[PDB]
This record gives sequence, structure tokens and C-alpha cells, in this order.
Amino acid sequence: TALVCDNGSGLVKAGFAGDDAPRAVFPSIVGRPSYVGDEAQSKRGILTLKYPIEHGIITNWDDMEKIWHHTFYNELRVAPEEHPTLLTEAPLNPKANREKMTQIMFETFNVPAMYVAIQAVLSLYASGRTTGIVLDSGDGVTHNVPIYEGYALPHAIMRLDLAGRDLTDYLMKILTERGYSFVTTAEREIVRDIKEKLCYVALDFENEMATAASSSSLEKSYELPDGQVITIGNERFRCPETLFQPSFIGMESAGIHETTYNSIMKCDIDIRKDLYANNVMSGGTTMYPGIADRMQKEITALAPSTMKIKIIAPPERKYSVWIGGSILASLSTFQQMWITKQEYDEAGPSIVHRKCF
Amino acid sequence: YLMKILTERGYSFVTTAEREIVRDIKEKLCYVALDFENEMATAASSSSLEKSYELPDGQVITIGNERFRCPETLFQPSFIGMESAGIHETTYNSIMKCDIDIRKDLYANNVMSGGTTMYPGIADRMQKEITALAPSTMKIKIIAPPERKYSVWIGGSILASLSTFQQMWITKQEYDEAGPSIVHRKCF
Amino acid sequence: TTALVCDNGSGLVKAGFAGDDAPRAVFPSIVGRPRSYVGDEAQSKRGILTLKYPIEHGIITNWDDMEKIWHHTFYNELRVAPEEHPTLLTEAPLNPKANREKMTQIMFETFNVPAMYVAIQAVLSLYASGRTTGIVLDSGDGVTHNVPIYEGYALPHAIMRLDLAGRDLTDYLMKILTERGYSFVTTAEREIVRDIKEKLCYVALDFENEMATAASSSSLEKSYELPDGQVITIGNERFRCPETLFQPSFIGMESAGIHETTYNSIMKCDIDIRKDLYANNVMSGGTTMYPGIADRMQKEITALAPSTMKIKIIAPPERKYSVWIGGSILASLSTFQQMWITKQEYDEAGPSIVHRKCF
Amino acid sequence: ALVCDNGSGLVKAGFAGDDAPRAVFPSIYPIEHGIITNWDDMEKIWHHTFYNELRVAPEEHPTLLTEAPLNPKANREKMTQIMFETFNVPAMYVAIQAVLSLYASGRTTGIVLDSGDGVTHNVPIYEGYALPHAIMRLDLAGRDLTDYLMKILTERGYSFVTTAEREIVRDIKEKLCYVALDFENEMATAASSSSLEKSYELPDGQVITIGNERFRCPETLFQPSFIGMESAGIHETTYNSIMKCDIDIRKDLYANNVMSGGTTMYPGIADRMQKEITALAPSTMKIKIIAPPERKYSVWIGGSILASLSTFQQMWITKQEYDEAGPSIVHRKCF
Amino acid sequence: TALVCDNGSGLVKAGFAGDDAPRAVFPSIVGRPSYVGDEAQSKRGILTLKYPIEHGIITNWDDMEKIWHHTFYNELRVAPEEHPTLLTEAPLNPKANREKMTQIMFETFNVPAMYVAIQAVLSLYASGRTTGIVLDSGDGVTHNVPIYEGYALPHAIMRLDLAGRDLTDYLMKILTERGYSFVTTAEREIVRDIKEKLCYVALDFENEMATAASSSSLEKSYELPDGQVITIGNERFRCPETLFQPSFIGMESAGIHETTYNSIMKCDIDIRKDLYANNVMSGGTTMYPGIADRMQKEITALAPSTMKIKIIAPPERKYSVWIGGSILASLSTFQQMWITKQEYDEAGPSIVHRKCF
Amino acid sequence: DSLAIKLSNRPSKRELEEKNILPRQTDEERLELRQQIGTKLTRRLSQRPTAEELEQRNILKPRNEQEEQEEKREIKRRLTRKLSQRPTVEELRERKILIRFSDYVEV
Amino acid sequence: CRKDSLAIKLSNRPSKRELEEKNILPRQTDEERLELRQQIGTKLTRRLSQRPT
Ligand SMILES: Nc1ncnc2c1ncn2[C@@H]1O[C@H](COP(=O)(O)OP(=O)(O)OP(=O)(O)O)[C@@H](O)[C@H]1O
Ligand SMILES: Nc1ncnc2c1ncn2[C@@H]1O[C@H](COP(=O)(O)OP(=O)(O)OP(=O)(O)O)[C@@H](O)[C@H]1O
Ligand SMILES: Nc1ncnc2c1ncn2[C@@H]1O[C@H](COP(=O)(O)OP(=O)(O)OP(=O)(O)O)[C@@H](O)[C@H]1O
Ligand SMILES: Nc1ncnc2c1ncn2[C@@H]1O[C@H](COP(=O)(O)OP(=O)(O)OP(=O)(O)O)[C@@H](O)[C@H]1O
Ligand SMILES: [Mg+2]
Ligand SMILES: [Mg+2]
Ligand SMILES: [Mg+2]
Ligand SMILES: [Mg+2]
Repeated sequence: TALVCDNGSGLVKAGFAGDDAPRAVFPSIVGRPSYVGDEAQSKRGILTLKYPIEHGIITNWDDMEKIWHHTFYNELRVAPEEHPTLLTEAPLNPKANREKMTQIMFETFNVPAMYVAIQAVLSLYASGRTTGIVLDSGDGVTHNVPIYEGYALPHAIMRLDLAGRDLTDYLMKILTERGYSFVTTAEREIVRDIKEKLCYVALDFENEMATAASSSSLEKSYELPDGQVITIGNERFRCPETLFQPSFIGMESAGIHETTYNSIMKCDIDIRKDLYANNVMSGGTTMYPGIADRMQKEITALAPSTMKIKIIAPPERKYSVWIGGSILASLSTFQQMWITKQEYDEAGPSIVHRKCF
Repeated sequence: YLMKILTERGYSFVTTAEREIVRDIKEKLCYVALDFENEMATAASSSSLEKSYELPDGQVITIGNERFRCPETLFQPSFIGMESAGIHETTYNSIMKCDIDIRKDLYANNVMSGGTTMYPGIADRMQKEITALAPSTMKIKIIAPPERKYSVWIGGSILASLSTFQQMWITKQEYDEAGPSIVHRKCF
Repeated sequence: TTALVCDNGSGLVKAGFAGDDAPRAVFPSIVGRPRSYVGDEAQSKRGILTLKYPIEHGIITNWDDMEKIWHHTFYNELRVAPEEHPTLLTEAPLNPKANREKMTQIMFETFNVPAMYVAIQAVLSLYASGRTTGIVLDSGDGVTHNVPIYEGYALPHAIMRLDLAGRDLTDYLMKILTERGYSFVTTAEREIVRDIKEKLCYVALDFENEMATAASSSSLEKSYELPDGQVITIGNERFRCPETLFQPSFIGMESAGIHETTYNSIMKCDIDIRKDLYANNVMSGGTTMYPGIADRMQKEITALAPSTMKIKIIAPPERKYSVWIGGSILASLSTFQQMWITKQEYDEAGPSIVHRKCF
Repeated sequence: ALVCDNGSGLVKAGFAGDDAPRAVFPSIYPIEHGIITNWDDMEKIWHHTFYNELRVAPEEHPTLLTEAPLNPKANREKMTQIMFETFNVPAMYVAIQAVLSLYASGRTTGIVLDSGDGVTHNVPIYEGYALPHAIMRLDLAGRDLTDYLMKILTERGYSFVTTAEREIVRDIKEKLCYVALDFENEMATAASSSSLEKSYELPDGQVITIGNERFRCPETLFQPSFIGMESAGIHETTYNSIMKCDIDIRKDLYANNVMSGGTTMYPGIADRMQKEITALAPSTMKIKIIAPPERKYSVWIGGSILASLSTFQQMWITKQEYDEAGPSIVHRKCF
Repeated sequence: TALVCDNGSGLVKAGFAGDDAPRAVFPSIVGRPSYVGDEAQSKRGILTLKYPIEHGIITNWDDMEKIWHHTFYNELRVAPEEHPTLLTEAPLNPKANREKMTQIMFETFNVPAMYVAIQAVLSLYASGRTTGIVLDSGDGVTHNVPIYEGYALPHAIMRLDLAGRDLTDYLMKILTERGYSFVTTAEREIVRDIKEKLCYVALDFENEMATAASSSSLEKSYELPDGQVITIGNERFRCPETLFQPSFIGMESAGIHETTYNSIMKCDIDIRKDLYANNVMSGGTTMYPGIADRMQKEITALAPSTMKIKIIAPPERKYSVWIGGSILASLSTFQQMWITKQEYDEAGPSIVHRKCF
Repeated sequence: DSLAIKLSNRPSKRELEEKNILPRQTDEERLELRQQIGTKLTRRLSQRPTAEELEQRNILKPRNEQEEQEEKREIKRRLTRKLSQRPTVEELRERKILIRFSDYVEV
Repeated sequence: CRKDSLAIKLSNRPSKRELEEKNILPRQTDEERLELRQQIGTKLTRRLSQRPT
């Protein structure tokens, strides 16, 4: 049985190939006075904590090794030498970086086989597609990745450093502006939960603002751990609105709909129709209710009038990346695709580039 | 009525506890507008009239025109579907049903009592409306002391403490002699 | 108008008035017919007449007997006219559609109630503690369930059912006490043993260690005086008895224990709500009354779950009746009054209405 | 009763009521920075303590063990578990080292600087209670000072690479080192004349001369930057620990600085500490540094005293109680 | 950064706005052959010492200026012209007195801004309330101050010239009656320390006297600086009992519970419920263990049977006044509330009455 | 002789409070508690999400397990199919799909 | 002896609860203290903004 590991900026998702959901999901943090994830977070007061993956790219390899060790031994309770391993990587991941990933996987953990797949591509595969455009928005980074026949099109990939974490921070700021105080890390966690449970994307932002100004119909209540109760109003939809209007947090960047459009436009005209009809959304930051409909509206507003637009946003999408890997590694035809340990000795770190694409 | 209009706003006040909370909102935040239309216009123009109330659960709500729309019902009972005249019109009618000779004495002595007269601005509004109804040269004075919520009781406290009142009590002996009938002669 | 609350247990019916802190009447769910009496009166005449169990494993199987039980509940126990009171009934998890439809039909047509409602026992158990999200372990006389609930919705796909409960524990206690040399084969003897179980049993925090303590000294031993005035000494049977809940293999069952089934139930649910489930384990039913069971459950669930997961076991002393209490609260809420299925609505839609109206 | 101080470098063990530990021996490394890390080896150490060193039967004596400040709950739980299950003691207790050091001076309130072989702590204590939020830990101690001395001796032209040679350097440190009251002035004096120079005779009969190294070595305690650490010195950590406490008890802390452990044995350390703390504290604050001659073993002495008090007798964890509560009981019974 | 100065009859508490606790706390004494506070106490032998603030009201302005100078320059080490300054004042402080405070702050110390707040009101604010009844018992004076919406209700304020210093004196007297002699000032300091460490308020005074006479359970031991050891018995609770029974020191005044009740009764009946449910205790003399429970019992005994009674007595209360100030001066909405140097220049001492209320 | 036996088997006061035999709170306390719980229940049941709203959050799936299996099978089939007919980097280059040569060069 | 000054001092030591009430041993994190002070501050600004004349 193969293993599947999605190395998120915020959350590591790990499990076994063929499973419907990841067996273990935990924050990607490393603690030094070694502690990984949640356990590091509970002891966070005693020791300083470091984020190995920022904006989707691995930057601290020792810390990454700590995360992977914890993944294999503590979370899945398996021997890495007994399982082929599929890792995920970010779009536009540097060559040296994936080479190092491969090197560490084969030499340090002595795996019999491994593979490195682009997250957005796995997301596309999870829906049974090999061609379309993926919006993968996680904790630290958001990407638009157009893909044709399993090939990500590098020249047309868009990167936006606006994601779930930024939205949580913004929600803290605006709820504080409302008069409920959320400055501390524990309060930050509470705000993250508020964001996940009560936030939604308005179909028409101005009209929803007007409704919010006209009445208390939109107001909702959140119960704090101490049992105190707080009220959230327009913040419910102002928070994820930042994705379409990054200017809300002082960013000059275009919104996710505009970056989707630009990414599509950067591709060859003949495949463009195929891209418009297949928008797959993946990642936690796409979980907001109403986001698919809003994206439909905006993309329809940007695209040619007769163009067929289809937004694909399944309920499972927050983990669809991982799911894709789980599917991919369980295909019979995939068995040849693996980089073998023998193969690694023969070609070295170099082999990952040829074998995985 | 305050529950109804706050509910129309999107705040749910169906429960009894919620009713008590609305009552507290009424007591703390409501007032009587001197000019209702102008106050509606001000309420529509800016957030200047808006006030904030913190619920016991720590939830926070914002109240706007409900502050003055609620007690406005006293002057416009039609707000709750009543055909009755307002308190100013009934005051005027009451004055008119009295002998003409005493009307001047009545106009110059309007005393307001009871909790529902505690709304800030009600005395001034009453002054305006009664002035609007009465003869142009009539002297109008509205009396509404801060203690008015209990003035009834206070009056009693005073009356029963007067020395000259001591003869006025109905004694148990008198009741023994005349029965329930005695109260009519003795109390007036 | 005062609503009624009826919790239809396999072993015990708990009945009372909405708004009351405790059920007015609690009585065994038995129906007696000469070889008609219900409950305690039936139990007294048990020798003279044969007894039938209308509710088995929490699900109604004999409707005439159930009608007898409900009649006895309204008229003999509560002293009320059913047409004068809205009625909240409880049902088992995974109760068949036809079954609840029949409940509704009988309530409206036979008893002529002005209104009624059917609630899941575990959901009411969750509600009694003022919660709407968590996982309930409801262990009664005939059946045990794990029911995960999110925002008042029971999650059918994740429900676990175990046919090991209080009665089975009584039987096991009889067996192990018998192995010691005290004979408890007879039904009356079954009752004395059941009382022994209720008075003297508890759940060991560490089963092996407690066995070792029982083997090391007479410290755990207790004495029970039988009706014949005979005196018996009980040792490890005190904790071996309820251990069956965690180790069903004790009675030859292949099922996992309640901690393992709790964990499995949690795992069958979506990962995002899982944290909410772990922090809210509510225990309800008589078979959860053993001292130490909450602590044991805490230890085991902590042992199965990720190391940093916050685990909280909620087990109030009143838990044996908490189901009923929940109903009593729910039926006494002002906002619930719209939720009742009215007799007019029943006239309009028939038995079908309960599915749409109650969830 | 028995008293056992489990050091990172030295185990001190003996009998209650005695003025000094009967047996003192190197802990060979199971204990690093005052916290037990190797349990099999630790069990070996305790066995060696009972049977070989003290020649006693563990089942016949209540036993007081010491622990480091901020010792994890699980760690002391394991200590208790091993003491009751493996050694079958009738009673035992676990006391904080700094607290015992404080008790040894007849105090229940003050701030202790406990500097041993592997770790240094500042522990403010009020009414026998250590104040966890205000405890300071510094991973600079005697062993590091020995190493630094090897380096600087190398600068003098003497070669000290072997472990045996390391032991020799340690002895040199213990015999010849001292803390300068004014480091710059002492450096200038050391450069001006041979007045500070000392001679050490090696076992091979070679004689060596040591100059400013005598005070540069323990100067590291006040200036950890000497060995590349970014951490503050012991006076600053004393001050910071004091500042983390409630203002009302702060005065009580300043007037009661108790120093304990071998690494506080340097001549002049008390005067220097007095000067630095006076320099950091408010101008009118009363400062008193307490550093008795027995301090190298004062922790142990405290235990020896504590275990011999009649009123301590209720405080012991009995074997029956442990049987009842398990590892959990140590937390409730000892504080 | 703003400054906060709580001018106690016994202790000046001074610090910076936003801090959880005062940086400097020192006795409010002036020594002349000039020495202030701790230095004066140290030099107490050489020179006679005088108390500028007696019973909460400033009486010696030169000495007060000396105290403030020592506060700014010696204790806090700041330049007064660079910081807005919040000062505290006693309840019922005379108009001329606060006017003089303002005048001295602006002309002598050249502060850019200042404010004068009632101590009891700040005590109320520190707990996050604007309505309730405060019992503020310090070194020189005790007050009951009922407050509605931040407004102290002058007609219902109770002043009692019985406080901590008086309790210390009484303790000296009763310890002397036991046979230990404490006449000198140094001995007085020792007795004060004994009071702070060993005294407590008995829940039932007669039962506690009987207990103290029946057994040694209440006895405690204090080790004098000379190493002499003394035993204290009922003096532990007889000392603070004076607060409830002032007759112990020859006063005809009612106890603090009776004055709390009377203060409550002097207020309008409608707010009375709000007063009963919010009793905040502040000041050093409220630090005695058991005082909150005793107050609960007595107030419960005086109030209507169905009245809800709540005593608020956080562990930090000895400095809560200051804390309140610290919070208030750090609020953004407070920034407008300051009396600016321009405004003072325009209106003179008069402005404090209008600006502060 | 029976008394002492019954005295050896006496529960602790806590142990009695555990059995709901000794109340741990006054009647008024239980009442205030009940009122609180009730208002909580009211508030939570008020904002109770809908079945669809809880389906879209993947809390409870509507499709039967067999239906899900059919989905996961059809997907795998279409996927192996589409992946075994995956064009070469040259085909995409020639068709102006890949715009840079450096992209997938090492394939 | 000195062990008697110590014995008399040990016998006198208060409970942890007693120190807690005396604010010698805090009952909350510096973080939690910050939370609380913030909440207090915002409630205060609100009530002050609403404060009547
Ligand atoms: N239901 C929800 N609604 C809104 N946001 C959510 C929801 N669930 C999770 N999130 C947000 O999604 C983020 C995590 O998403 P995800 O796990 O896809 O990130 P990641 O893959 O670890 O990050 P990256 O892709 O940058 O490496 C969190 O910040 C969380 O706040
Ligand atoms: N103190 C106690 N200790 C142990 N067991 C007890 C105690 N009190 C009651 N029981 C057991 O609890 C059982 C009663 O549970 P309950 O009345 O909840 O079942 P029920 O609701 O009738 O059954 P179901 O839920 O299957 O319909 C009895 O079998 C009894 O043996
Ligand atoms: N006279 C002295 N001068 C300088 N240093 C000394 C002297 N005597 C002992 N030391 C040092 O003190 C150390 C031993 O101290 P001690 O036995 O108190 O440490 P410990 O308690 O075992 O350490 P820890 O508390 O970290 O476990 C040795 O490393 C030794 O170098
Ligand atoms: N822990 C304690 N227990 C009892 N009393 C104490 C304690 N700590 C201080 N005190 C007493 O409190 C007094 C100081 O209180 P506080 O600082 O509130 O007074 P102040 O503010 O200077 O005076 P005032 O409030 O009259 O202006 C001292 O006289 C002291 O005796
Ligand atoms: Mg991702
Ligand atoms: Mg049940
Ligand atoms: Mg040591
Ligand atoms: Mg004061």
C-alpha cells in the first residue's frame, strides 16, 4: 500500500492510497526548546516554533525532515521502507528543491519508491479530469494552474500571496473594529473557527452590504469557549470578499477571478474553451459558501459572451488535492511511474525531473 | 410594540427573557421625539441617533429609530392598530368635558405620573401638542418631576402622614357599624 | 397547556410533564396477560400471568402491548387526558420509517392528542446538557448506541449499535457470582443480583491493575446481605461486571468495546467536526451509572485519539434519566411550540407528516 | 530516612540527620541539565546508591529525592513509580533542589541561584513555594567552565586534550579560579604584574603558571558571550527572575539571595553578585547575598534537615497511598 | 506614552499607561533636615518625617510638588513635558483642591496634557464596569462610592476615617496587651508586616474568638529580626474586625457593611439592584483573606431576602485603582478627554471641572 | 454484628453525590441552571443550519455507499484511460500549448 | 535550634490557594491577562461612548 503526503503551508495531509480521506491532518510546524504539529503547538509556550513551508515552498530542510519523520512513525504508524510514497509539491517549485525532496526521501528514509506531483494537478485528477484550470487556495498561498493533458502550463501559472491565514488575520482586524477583541494566538484560533463556520461569499457585494446596513437579518452569533456570546455581521462576507478585492488588505493584486481570467488568456487560444468549461476549485480557502456562484458570475463577466463556463467545487474540495494523490497512486498504470530506489542510485536527484511531470 | 419593531429589524425577541430584555431596552434607551417626522429624517440621514445595547449573553445590538417610534404610539395609537385618540387629544377632550370656568386651572396644571411617563422629552412634546390644541392665549404648564414614577405612592405617603388626616381613617369600629358601605361616605 | 414527555425504554418507561426536573413515573415496560396488567403491577402478578416485552433493543415490535403501555402511562401513572396535552415521544437511533409513522398514527387516532413530536433519544440526551453538537453514548436496558450529532442532526452513517446493555450485565454478574459458588439461577435471584449490580459495581480505571489489587488484598471486598439474611462477600465481580462494556468478549461477543465503538463512530464522521465530537462525549442511560466509567472512557479515548486532542467526557449524576430531561427541556421551550405536529396537520398529511416535521 | 540529590555531574547520597553526605559519586550521562533522561541507567545509579555506596535496604527507609526546577509532571511521576515499584520503599518524597537549598539556610522565602555541573537556575520561592512563572534557566555551568578553561589554558601554551587531562583542568579550576570584583581592573592588574599568577603542580611533577585565566574562567557566568552564548549573565537573570515576581514580595527576594551548587564556590562571587544586583536594583533596595561554606552540598543538607523534622512525617507518600492513586499521587502530596 | 499616578495617603503608585502593574510604589512621606519616600524612611533617623496626604486629601502643596518631582525624575525617570498625565483624587475632593492640582500640573511641570479621575471610579473601571458600588479602603481613609454610568453619586458617598494605618495601630495595642512591646516606628513597621502577613477577617467573630480560646489552631508564629519568636492568636482576626466594629478603637461610626448598606439606601431605588450586584472592593486594606465572604454575609443580612448580592474582589485589588487609570489613559477614545495645554492656557484651573466629571 | 458489616460498606459523600442521591446544588441553583440551558438551547436551535447546508460542508453525504463506489470506479477508469493517452512534450510544443522550451525540457 | 526556627516556619506555610488570593501565584497566563485587559478596554470604550450626561 502506497502513502500519500500533501505538504501544505499550514496543514500536512497524510494517509494511505485508496482511502477516501487522509488518515492524519496536522499543522506543519516544528518546535525546538523536537516537536511536530499540534503537540508542538500545545507546548508552544515553552519552546519557539518554526514554519518550514511558507507560501507553498520548502525552505527549512531539517524541519521538513522532522515533519516527515513524525508523519511516518507517529501519525501513520508505518515503516517508510515498506511503502512507496507520493509527495505533493507547489506549482513552480524550483528544480533544486524537488531534487532535495527526492534525495531526502530516498537516502534518509530509504523508501523503495516515491513520486512528486503538482498539487493542482492532483486536484484535477481527483475529479477524473486531466485537462482544466485549477484554483488551489490554501493557508499560505493561492494559485491558478491551467493544465492540458496532465501537463501544468508553467508560463500561464498565477501566484497570489493571499490565502486563508491572511483572511483570518483580516477577520481578526474587522471583528476588533466591531469591538470584540481578538489579538492573541488563542483568540486567533477562535477567529479561524468563526471564519470557517460563519463566513460566506456574497453574490453581489454592494447589495449584501446594503442589506447588512438595512437590517440585523444577516447577523449571527458565535459562542466563545467561556460561553460568552459575540455577534458577527457583514464581517461574515467582507472577510472572503478580500479574495475578489485584495485591496481590502492593502494588496495591489488582481482578484482570484481576474487571475483565473489572466491565466486562461495566457494559454493558447485552442485549449482556452477547454479551460473555461473546467474550473476546479481546491484548498481550504475555497470552502466559503457562495464562492462557486460568485466565481461563475465574475468569470462570466470577464469571458466571451458565448463561452461555456463551469465551476467545479465538490464538498470534499478542501482535501481534493490529497484525494487526487490517493487516486493516482492506486492506479495500476501508475506502478511504472514510480521512481525506484535502484533507479535513484543510478540517476541521483536528477531522476525526479524526468520521471515526474 | 418595541419587540415587534426590533423583530422587523431582524433581531429575534420571541422568548419571555427576550421580552424582559426588550423592556429594559425601552426603559434605558427610548425617548419621545419633539417632532416625529424630523426625527425620522435625522434617523435616516445619519447614525447620530443610533445607540448600542449589550445583551446579558454579551451579544451587542444597535437600535435606531425604535428609540422614539416605540413611545410615539402614545401620541399615535394607530401604530398598534388602535382607533383611539392620542394622550394629548384625550387630555384635551378631558379638559373640554369639564366646566369652562375650571379649564384655565386645568391647563396650567398637567401632572404626569406613572412609569410610562418616564420617557425623556414626553413633557415637552405634550406641551407642544396641548399648546397646538388649546386656545392661542391659554397658559399651558406640564408638570413632570423626576420622581413621578412613584409619585402616586409618594402622594399617599404624604397624605397618610398628615396630622389633619387622622380623623379621615375608616376605623374598624366604623366598619363594624356600617359595613362595606362606609367607604363611599368616608373616602372621596 | 402542559406538554407530556414519554421516553419508551426497552426496560423502563420514563414519563412525566414538560418543565419538570425529573420524570413523574418510571416503570418497567412489561405487559401481562393471564396464562391485563402493565409494569410494576404486571411484575407483581408475574407468577400468575405470562409477560410480553413490547420494546426490544429500543424498537417497538408489539403494537397492541405498546398501546396498553401508553394507556397505562396516561391514565394510571400520570393521571391525564391525552387529548388535553401535546406529547413528546422518544425513539431509538435508526428507527425505521414505518415504525415512527405508526407511532404518529396511534398517537393521533387512538389517543386523540392535540399535538405530538418524535425525538431521537441521543439527541435529547445531548440537548439536556445544553448542547447541540457532540457524540452520545446511550446505554440502557436492552441496547447501547453511539450517536454523533452535529447541530441537532444525528449522522446516520456514523451511528454504532451494540446489543450489550444493562440486562446482559446483570446476566453476566449472575454467571460470575455463580462461578464463585453462590447460586443465582432463579428470576427472584436475578432481581437480587441486579440490585447488587446497581449498588456495588463500578468501572475500573485500569482493569489489570484492579485485578491485581483484588488478588493482593481484601481491600476491594464488600458485603451484601441477602433477603434470607445470608451474607455474601463480593470482590472483583464488582468491576468485572461492567468491564464487559469495554470487553464484550467476556460474554462471547466479537464486538469492540464502547470506547472503540465511540472512536469508530467519531472516525465515520467528517474530519472537520471530529474535534467538536471529541470535546463533547455525553453519556446517558442507566448502564452508564457505574462510578469510574467517565474516567475510564477518558483514558481510553485519549489513548486512541491523537495525543493532543482535547477530550471531555460529560457524565452528570442525573444521566440515568438525562434523555427524558432533554425532552422535558425541549418540549418546554417557547420556540418549540411551532415544531409540534398538530392534529389538523396530521389530518391533512397522515402518518407521512412526521418525517418532514421531525428531524 | 535517606536523602538523595540526583545531580547532572554528581550524585550526593546519605542518611537523614547527618551533616554531610556519606557517599558522593559521578553520575555515570543519564541526567542532563538536571532532568532524568535515561531511566535504565538512572535505575542503575539508584541501585548503586542503595546497595554499594550506602549499604542499606531500600524497603527499610523513607527516601527523599531531589528534582530540578520545572521538572515535568511525567518525569516526577516516573521517579515515584520506580521508587515504589522497583525499590519498595515504605515512604518517599520529591523536593525541589533550590527549595532545599533555601531551607538549609533556615529560610522559606528568598531567591536561590543554584549552579551545578550541567545547569544553572534562578528560583524565587515564597513560603516554600517555587514561583514557576519566574524561574530562569541557563544552560551554562561547571562543565562548560571546565571546557572554557581548557581553551584558555591552550592559549597559555599548555595542552589539555584527554579526559584525564580534563579532570586535571577541573581540579585546576576548583583550586585556582576566582571571580574578579571588577573584571577590567583585574585584567589590567594581570597585565601589569605577576601578582595574580599561581602555580599548579601536575602529577608528572610539571609545574604550570596561570594568570588572568583564574578569573576569566568564572567570568563566563557573568559574560556568557565568552563561550558564544547570547544569553544574559547570572546577575541579569537573577534580576529578571525577581522582576517577574509580584512587587510586594520583591523586597523579600532581594534581601535573600541564596547561592547553592558547586559552581557558586568561586571566591569573590558573592561580592560581585552583590555589586551587580545593587547596580541593577532600585537605589534604596536592601540587598543581601547568602553563600554559606557548605553550599556545595547545601541542597542535600536541606533534604537532610527536612527529612529529620517531626512535622515532615505526615508529608511522606506511603506505599499504600501510591497503591491507591498511582503515579498521580506525587503531585498532590509533594509541594 | 501616558503616565498614571495614584496619590495614596500612604503609598504613591506610579507608572506607564498600558502596563498591568505600577512601576514604582513608595510611601508618601517628605523628609526635611529634602528626602521623599523610601530615601526619607532610610534617613528617618536623622530627620523628622511629614505626611503631605492625610485621609486621601492633599494638604501640603510644597511637599506634594516634591513628591511629584521625585515621582517623575527619580522613580519613573521621565520628562513631564513629554507625557500626558492621569492623576487620581479622593471622592468628594474639594473644587479648589483639584483646581490647584491642575494648575500645578500645567504651570510647574509643564505637562502637555492631564486628567483627574476619582479613585473609586478607576477601581470600578479596572473591572470593566461603569455602574456599581466601590469600597475603597486604603492607608488613610475608607470610602463607599456608588457610581452610575461613570458618575459618582455625591449624596450617597460615605467617608470613614478608619483605614489600614489605624488597623496597624490597633494591632500594636493588642499585641502590647498580650505582652510584646511595640512602641517605636521601626517596631511599627514590623507590626504592619505582621498585619499584612498573618491577619484575616473571621466569618463569625464570636465562634472564632471561642475557637482561639479553645485551642491553638489559630495561633501563628512570627520571627522578629532579633531572632526572637512571638506567637499571635486572636489578634489575627481581632485587628481587621475593627472595620466591622469601629468601636474597637473608640469610634462611634458604623462598620463598613453598614456604611455600604446605608450608601446603597441613599441611592434611588431603581438603580439599587444594580448596586447590590456590583460591589467592587479596592485598596490595600481590603486584602485581608475572608473579607469578601464576611461582606457577602453581612450585606445579605441587611438586604431584602430576594436581592442578588455579588462581591467583586480580585486578587490584584490592592493596586486596582492604578490599573483602572492605566486602562483608561490607554484607550483611544480617551485621547480627546485630556485637558490640553492650550485649553488650560485659555480657561485656567476652571477647565478641570468641565472636562473631568 | 450486621451493623458493623453495613458500616464497612459505606460509600463516600462524593460517591453518593455521584449516584444523584445527594444534591450538589440548591433548588434555586438548579432552576437558574435550567433557565440558562434553556436559553442556550433556544439560541442554538435558532441558528440551526439546514440539511443541504450540512451536505455542502461534507458533514453528511446524500449518496449511498454503493453510489459512491460507482463514482470512485468511473473516475479511476476515466483517469487511467486519459493518462495512457497522454501526449508528448513535443506534440504540445508543436501546437503552441507549451510556449517555452525550458518547460519540461528534461522529459 | 536553627531547625526549630525552620520547623516553626514550615508549620506556618499557607496553602497554594492562599498565595493565589494574595496575588503571589497568578491564576492565568500573561496571554490570558492580555485577553482580559483587551476585553475590559473595549467594553469600557463602548460604555464610555454611550455614557449619558
Ligand atoms: N470551511 C472553511 N471555510 C473557510 N475556510 C476554511 C474552511 N476550512 C478550512 N479553511 C481555511 O483553509 C486553510 C487551510 O487550507 P489548506 O489545508 O488547503 O491549506 P494548505 O494546503 O496547508 O496551504 P498551502 O496550499 O498554502 O500549502 C486554513 O487557513 C483554514 O482557515
Ligand atoms: N446505579 C447503577 N449502576 C449500574 N447500573 C444501573 C444503575 N442504575 C440502573 N442501572 C441499569 O440501567 C438499566 C436501565 O437503563 P434504561 O432505563 O436507560 O434502559 P431503557 O431506556 O429502558 O433501555 P433502551 O434504552 O434500550 O430502550 C437497568 O438494566 C439497570 O440494570
Ligand atoms: N571549589 C570549587 N570551585 C569551583 N568550582 C567547583 C568547586 N567545587 C566544585 N566545583 C564545580 O561544581 C560542580 C559540581 O557541583 P554540583 O555537584 O553541585 O553539581 P550538580 O548538582 O551535580 O549539577 P546539576 O545541579 O546540574 O545536576 C563540578 O562541575 C565542579 O567543577
Ligand atoms: N496583604 C495585605 N493585607 C492587609 N493589608 C494590607 C496588605 N497589603 C497592604 N495592606 C495595607 O494597605 C494599606 C495601603 O493601601 P493603599 O495603597 O490602597 O492605600 P493608599 O491608596 O496609599 O491610601 P488612600 O487610599 O487612603 O489614598 C497599608 O496601610 C497596608 O497596611
Ligand atoms: Mg493545498
Ligand atoms: Mg435510554
Ligand atoms: Mg544541584
Ligand atoms: Mg487608594
